[PDB]
Amino acid sequence: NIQGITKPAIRRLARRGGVKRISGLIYEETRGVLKVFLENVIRDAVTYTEHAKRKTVTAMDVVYALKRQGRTLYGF
Amino acid sequence: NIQGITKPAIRRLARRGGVKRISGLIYEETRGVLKVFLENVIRDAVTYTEHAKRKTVTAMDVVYALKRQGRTLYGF
Amino acid sequence: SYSIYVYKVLKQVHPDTGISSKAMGIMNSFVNDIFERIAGEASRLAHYNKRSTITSREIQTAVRLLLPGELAKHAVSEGTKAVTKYTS
Amino acid sequence: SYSIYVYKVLKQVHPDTGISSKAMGIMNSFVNDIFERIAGEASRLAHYNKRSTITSREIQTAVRLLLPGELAKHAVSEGTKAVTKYTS
Amino acid sequence: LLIRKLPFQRLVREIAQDFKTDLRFQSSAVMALQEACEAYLVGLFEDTNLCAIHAKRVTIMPKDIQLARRIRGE
Amino acid sequence: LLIRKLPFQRLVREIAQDFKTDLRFQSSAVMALQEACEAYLVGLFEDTNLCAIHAKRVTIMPKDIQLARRIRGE
Amino acid sequence: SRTVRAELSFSVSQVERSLREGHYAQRLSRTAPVYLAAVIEYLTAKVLELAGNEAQNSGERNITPLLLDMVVHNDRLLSTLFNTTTISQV
Amino acid sequence: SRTVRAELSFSVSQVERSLREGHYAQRLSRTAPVYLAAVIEYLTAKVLELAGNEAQNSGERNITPLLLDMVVHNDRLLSTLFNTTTISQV
DNA sequence: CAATTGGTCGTAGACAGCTCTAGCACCGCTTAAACGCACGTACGCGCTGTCCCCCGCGTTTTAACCGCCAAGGGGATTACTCCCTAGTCTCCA
DNA sequence: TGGAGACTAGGGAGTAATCCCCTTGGCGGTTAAAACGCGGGGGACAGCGCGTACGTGCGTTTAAGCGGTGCTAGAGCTGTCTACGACCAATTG
Repeated sequence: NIQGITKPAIRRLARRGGVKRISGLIYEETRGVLKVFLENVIRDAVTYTEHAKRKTVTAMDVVYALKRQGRTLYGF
Repeated sequence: NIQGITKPAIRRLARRGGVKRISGLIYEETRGVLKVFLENVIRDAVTYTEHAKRKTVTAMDVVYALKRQGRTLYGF
Repeated sequence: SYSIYVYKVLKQVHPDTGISSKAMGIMNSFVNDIFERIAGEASRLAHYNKRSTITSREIQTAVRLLLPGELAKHAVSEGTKAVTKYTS
Repeated sequence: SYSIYVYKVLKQVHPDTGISSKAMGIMNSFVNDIFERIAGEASRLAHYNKRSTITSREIQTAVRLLLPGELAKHAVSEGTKAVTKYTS
Repeated sequence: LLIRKLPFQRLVREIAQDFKTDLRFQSSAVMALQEACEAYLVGLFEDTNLCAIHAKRVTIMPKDIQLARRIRGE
Repeated sequence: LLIRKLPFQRLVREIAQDFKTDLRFQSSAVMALQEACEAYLVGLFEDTNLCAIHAKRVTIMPKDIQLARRIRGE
Repeated sequence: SRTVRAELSFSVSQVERSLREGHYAQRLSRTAPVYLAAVIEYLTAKVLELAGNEAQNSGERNITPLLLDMVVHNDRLLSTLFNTTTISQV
Repeated sequence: SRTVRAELSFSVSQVERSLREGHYAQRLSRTAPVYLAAVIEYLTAKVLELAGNEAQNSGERNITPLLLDMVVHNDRLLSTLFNTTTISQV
């Protein structure tokens, strides 16, 4: 489920983002933003895997899916 | 000069943007945003003209410069 | 270039409604743009797999990549039900 | 692919400072990315002018387009003062 | 990383199931997705904190994420 | 259009002078730049008005343009 | 002719000729330009279907660029394709 | 050898061989890969010059990916090139 | 076992020559649009106060992580070997 | 007056057949991390007030726009014509 993105993991992401205090409704909105981001990147990674006639989503399919959003990822 | 971008032309752009009331300091900031936007697009249009060994900046050099910013322009 | 076929599809979709002369240049720049975008995406997909031939499968993948959602599902369905009608 | 030359330039710029093994893969993906970006920009510039040969002038223009500002001025100056030292 | 790895792998393997059933993921594809998702969320909360300071507040609210995503174009 | 054409042509011909001296512009290049600049400024004031409503205000201020450009990545 | 034979409206041979003059690859496929002409035909017959629906919904006779700008930025069906486009209107 | 002859550190022949296997055009130029190898050489000798300056400024011995992530997002000289990049750090 | 250097061989791009759009320039007259007031009032901005509701500290509960060892699906490869795409003669508007 | 139908001669991909990584699946014992609950108090959020500062309406000033001449630069050709990059035979590490 999306519930695995727990309350203190979003709190740690906001503490690294520089947020001092978090409202009690950020937690379900951040999961809804993360789910949209994954539904936009995994769709392209699955498209590259189905185009490569594979069944295993490699890390270069994820790098290409992030490259198609202007989010180039170095190290794979 | 940048002063040709007058006070009521910025006011008409803000009225089309949906702004109801405008502070008295928007006028010099909007000219400083427009000058940065033109310094970013005209640099690429002049680069395409110097690459095409021309001296006349055509409208397709402007379309290519806007395409290099994710601002595709149809009709030229 | 592609302006002679935009009016030919418009005669099928709306045989009564006409089109202007600036709107024909807009639809012609739209067609030459979605053409040079789909073909560019299919050339990058032919390079990522180290192929040399752009088949219809790299076009179907570049349509899945470029067009979002229902537009990609209908463009793939129209390309598939045009290639199958072509081979028969 | 390009990892053998990253360490060779690093021996010139910092002969005392070493590099890790993940940072070599990061610099190798950086080099293969700015290569496949400059060459892609120079192929679009060779298509916009209907040429067929990528010369050094389409590389100088793709460097002016891709790199912003002072990085473009220094990359053009280094490419020019490497082609002139090459022809001599 | 800041998100736990096994619930993030369950999340990717329950999101990707809607696209193609019975897929396998490399062990580094999930870490590339988790690295990219935290590098997305921190960059999102850096503009949410700007939208919360802009209203003369400290607590971020869901309207700050909604403004930081509508201005960004999401 | 909303900006007057002759001061916008003077603005383009005084910005482009820093890049290459003694350039000429087509009559449709300046209209493409003016169409793109008003289509930029209206889309900028649509997010500035969102940043001004977000602070419970009506008047837009320069900090609203600065927030709408920092979130956008400018 | 393969366009009438495939019962399409765009010419396959001109899209193939533009793929050759674009040099997007070294060699095309047998049915790749038929698929590409059917997708571009679908997108044109989806945009102009809405421009012709809006010209008669508003009451206009021809299709102006104001109709294109109002449709493609409305109609969330294809408003996503034109998030970053600007119809010039001049 | 043209790399030592041009007094460069990257191999011109491998960048040219990667332009041939990328099929970016039909025919290259005589001096286009020398220019491209000198620009990529400049960018590598500008990023690793700063990674080697920061490893000795901090006091580190090797170069870790944390040094690359701290430099390329600092250093407004080349922070514009990496506005939309993410070093993975894993 | 690289990458290079002499020859050679088309052919693409350099390049004088020339037609003619079209961009730049100036003059004069409108008339809209900008510009400068002065006034009244919205509405930013500071303040004070009641009151959620978030943070911090304890327990206690969960499940992530680690270290094993299977087991089979499936990259990645090497080998042929057909079946395709690239070169060429006519119809039917 | 433009396709595109039968035939060639090859040469990327299809398609088996083969290792052998490596992904998925258990178990079991950790101990970190999440979950709950209590309480105190920072701080959204509402309400009020003073008072800048923006908008609207006026008269006056500017200039943009328009129409009409010129006039030369310089895009687009068209036709040569070299120098160029694509191919092939002996090497300092």
